Amino acid sequence: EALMKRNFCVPPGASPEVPKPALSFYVLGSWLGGTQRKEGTGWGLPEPQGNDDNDQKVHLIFFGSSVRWFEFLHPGQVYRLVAPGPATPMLFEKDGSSCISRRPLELAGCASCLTVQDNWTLELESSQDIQDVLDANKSLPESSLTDLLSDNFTDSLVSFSAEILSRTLCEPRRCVK
Amino acid sequence: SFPTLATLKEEGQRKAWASFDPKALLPLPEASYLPSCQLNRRLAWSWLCLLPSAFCPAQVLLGVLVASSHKGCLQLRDQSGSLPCLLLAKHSQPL
Repeated sequence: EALMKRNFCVPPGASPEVPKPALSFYVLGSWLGGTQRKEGTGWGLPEPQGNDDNDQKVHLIFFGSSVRWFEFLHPGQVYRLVAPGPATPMLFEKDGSSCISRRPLELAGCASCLTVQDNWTLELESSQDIQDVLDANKSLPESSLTDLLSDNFTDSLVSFSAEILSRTLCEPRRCVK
Repeated sequence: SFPTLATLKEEGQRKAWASFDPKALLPLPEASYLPSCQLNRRLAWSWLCLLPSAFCPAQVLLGVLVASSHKGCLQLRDQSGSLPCLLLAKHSQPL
């Protein structure tokens, strides 16, 4: 999702104060394995992923000083985060309701959220190790010409890849064409 | 030659504002058949590109990458100051 001004929601069990509008965003992604522990230079064998009926989808709210990581996130790339310190159980599954769990108005009711912590950092994995997953790094998804140009008016989600011809700004409403 | 970020920015801004001739952008006779609002809207925007290697002598950009935690804009930073920057990898592959 893009970066803009966002409003959080009421924290669970905290004071009922309106969250301030703060610049932030969030991402959606799918896991590849269970809890993993560091071992020497690398990391130990991860725990098996729970065979749960819940979809292996997570939402990560980025805010505070973590906004600086926005420019290093792109679809189809393998990302592994790290939580410094001891491997405390129940840390990569869902937000802790007791701790700071503030979500935007469009994500408060989601059943799959994981707010990042400042001490956490993110690194990019190697190509050879996870080459199997990287095989799906084809062209980014895009709707057909018929779907984009059919009349209807159902649905407002489209995607393509074009080449800019001309640019012009509009002023009296602020608009750039 | 090795320039500083502030000097490069000031030189670029001065050169950009130097050659801003409206007559060059909209020559005859297209403007001769235009209303005021359309003319003003058309002249409102422009752009320019500069290659430092074409100057006498050549120039080389050097700086330290800094990712601030306020606006999410990566910058090249030195003691003189900072500068917005855009980073891309080979063959249309994002950094």
